[PDB]
Amino acid sequence: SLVVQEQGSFQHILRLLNTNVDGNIKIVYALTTIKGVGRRYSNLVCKKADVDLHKRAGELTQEELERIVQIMQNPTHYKIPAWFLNRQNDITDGKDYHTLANNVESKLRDDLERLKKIRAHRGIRHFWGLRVRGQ
Amino acid sequence: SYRGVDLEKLLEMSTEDFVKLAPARVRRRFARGMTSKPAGFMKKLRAAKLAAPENEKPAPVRTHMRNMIIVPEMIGSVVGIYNGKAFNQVEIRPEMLGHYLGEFSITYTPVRHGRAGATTSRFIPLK
Amino acid sequence: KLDTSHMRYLTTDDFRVLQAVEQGSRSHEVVPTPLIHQISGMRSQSGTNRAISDLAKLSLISKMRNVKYDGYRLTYNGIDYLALKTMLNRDTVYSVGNTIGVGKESDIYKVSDKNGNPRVMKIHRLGRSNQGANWMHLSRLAANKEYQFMSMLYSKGFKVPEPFDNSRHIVVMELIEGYPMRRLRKHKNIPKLYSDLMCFIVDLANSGLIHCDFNEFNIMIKDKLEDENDCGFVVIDFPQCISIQHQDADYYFQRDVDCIRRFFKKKLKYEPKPDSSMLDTEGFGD
Amino acid sequence: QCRVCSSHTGLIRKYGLNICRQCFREKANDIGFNKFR
Amino acid sequence: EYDGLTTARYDDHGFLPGREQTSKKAAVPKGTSDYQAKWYLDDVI
RNA sequence: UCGGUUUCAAGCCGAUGGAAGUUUGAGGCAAUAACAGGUCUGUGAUGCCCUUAGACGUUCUGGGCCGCACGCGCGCUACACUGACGGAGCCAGCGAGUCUAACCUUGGCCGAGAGGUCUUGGUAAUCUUGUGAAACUCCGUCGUGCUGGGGAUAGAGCAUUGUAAUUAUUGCUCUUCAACGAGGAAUUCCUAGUAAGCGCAAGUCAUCAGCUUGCGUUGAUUACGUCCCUGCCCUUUGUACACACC
Ligand SMILES: [Zn+2]
Repeated sequence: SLVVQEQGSFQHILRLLNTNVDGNIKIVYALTTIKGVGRRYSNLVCKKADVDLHKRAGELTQEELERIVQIMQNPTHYKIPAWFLNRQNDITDGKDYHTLANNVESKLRDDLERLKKIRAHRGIRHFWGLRVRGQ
Repeated sequence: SYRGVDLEKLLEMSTEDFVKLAPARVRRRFARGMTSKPAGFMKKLRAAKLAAPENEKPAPVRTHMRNMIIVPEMIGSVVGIYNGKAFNQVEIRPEMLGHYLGEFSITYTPVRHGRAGATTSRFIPLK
Repeated sequence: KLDTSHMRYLTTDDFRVLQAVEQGSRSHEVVPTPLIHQISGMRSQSGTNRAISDLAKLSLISKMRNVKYDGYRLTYNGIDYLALKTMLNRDTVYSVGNTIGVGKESDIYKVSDKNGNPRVMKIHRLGRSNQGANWMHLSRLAANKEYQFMSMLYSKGFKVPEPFDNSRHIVVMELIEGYPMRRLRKHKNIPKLYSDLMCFIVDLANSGLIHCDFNEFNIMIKDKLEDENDCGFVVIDFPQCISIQHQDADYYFQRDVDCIRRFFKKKLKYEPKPDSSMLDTEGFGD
Repeated sequence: QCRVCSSHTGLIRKYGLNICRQCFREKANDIGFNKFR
Repeated sequence: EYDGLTTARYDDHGFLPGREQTSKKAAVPKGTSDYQAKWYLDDVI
């Protein structure tokens, strides 16, 4: 395409949503680095925030980072339907969510402690599992 | 909460509305139908609940249907589920909804492999 | 193959007669019926023929009626149970039964003794069966060999399984609560364990041996404690060993070292800072 | 089961014939199946 | 002492002295089979 | 057919011609002498235990057959750049398919998909179906970084088969991205449309393969040698150790 050259400007290692993002990978696979967002989700989110993904992650303003973090917390208001989300149709609240990087683990513990407090086969097999395999 | 609703609202909700709030599995399980025998069982159940001393625990009901999904009508019930050999008294909590009874009645004992002593004496004798 | 169970079906007499066929096949090729009748030191056709019926039913013996030449043929099971009976007599093995280690010229089972102390059984099967003299004889010599090598390995301090007994082509050894370089994930002191595994090849070429195949599955690692993490580097290698005078000792030694360093490089990401010990230093060291 | 020899085993349940392979190999020539190649 | 036996006196030609160290802990769900209880307080060293 | 080779005898081997010339190449058919091999729901005052409160008969629930330090083995997917992803090109054969039933299913609408819905052709060289299959071709993205290779494990949802899916049948959506940098001793299979790569169909089949058997698609490298080991034989020969001596 076009060989366009910029003196400096790009940073090497950035950070968004309290997670580290490295800036020389394409923006899709730079956002994929975090938990809760993969290739396909970062692809759609960067088609929604109207960011050019063929342009690498060293060529992105903070104005695009604010739109990205915006679409992170309102994915149903930027028209990303409920099929696209990790935790959809929750039993606790009855809504649809897309959980982020530090919250996926807390949701996991919430789930396994739900099955343990109820005392299902999954809970007992899971805990006796970890216990006996680790011991 | 089960769909974001108060526990009493859900408890006092019919099985059709619980089907309206349920995951796909339950909706398809109930839209295909249910047998006539649990209709007796569900009475036995409530009979116990209706002869229970206040502020304690109701009368236990022994079950064999490990395939019956927990519907709000049976919450607070003490239920002795059959595992294949023994009954297990599990008191139904608000959290158990949507789940099969058999999940609260393990079908086997664990495999304790960490015992080399009893494994060095479970050998074939050479004498 | 091996069905140890059946051995507890035999009496004093059946072992007596089986022993007689063992003395009679190592003297003549095919031991006839009267040879077994006269050598067994028995009373009548009663005991001997009943014994032989037992052995033949339990596949310890085969009836060869070659144009009037009636005779018998000791199978591998017979030899097995005679070594095992010799060990039952020498109070070394009391129970058997758990297979970990299916080698080509060696079978490894898990056994026990009178006291309940777990051990291991390496029987030797050369050709596994069209039995001649050479299969059984060379299996017997094989385990003799490996047990003597093993005894010299335990004697001189090397971390090699202590050889307890060598009943013919069968060998009783110590069970070692260890894990091979495959099953091992990570270590608390990888450089010390490398130092150990190099010092060992150094001392082995100091003794006069070059265990040509020193791979990942070879080296067992025994754990003694779980709080303080104590390791022990066991090595199973004896018929693949190559003396320090053979024409090809060089690249064997340096293949051992290159494998040590290549595994320590991949699995534990620990490369050695000191230069690897060459064959020459160890050619002077012995 | 095989409608010839009281056998639960060997059943060729294909085409609704339900003969076990042993009996179907025998009755093959009377059914119409012959040895060509 | 035949009272100090877990198996039939035949130790000369039999199995080996099997040791059954019993680590019994009590699970407090009200009414529960011996199986579930066998699968709640299982420790390994 | 020509020529080598052979007592120049039945034959062998090379070349040429030939659709086809290693016996162009695969397998069924006997008589023979060996079988305590499978059952007949064959029969005869036939020898066994009893004769029957035994459940070998029935049923009814729910659990099993997978449960996991590991040993063994057949495999499937992989460690990438003769590659992955995204665009377009678009080429097969062997099959199978519904009645007193619901099988193979085009097409039109709804749906991110999985799927749904309204119809339809075919009991079939006539309809599905030209089975518009994949590897593969071409134009792009990435650039050697466990990477965008790999897709284990795990979370939440949505549907289908089924009376019933929990220990999750399977399918679909998002997410988690473990091990695995061409693999030790060793060992399997293969000489032409063959190996290998690739998918499809049919059997199991109500849901599925990574199961099997065929099929077509793409299509090499290396022999056309030998008895080195593996065996299989067939000769010659000495001999039962004709049970020789110690
Ligand atoms: Zn039959």
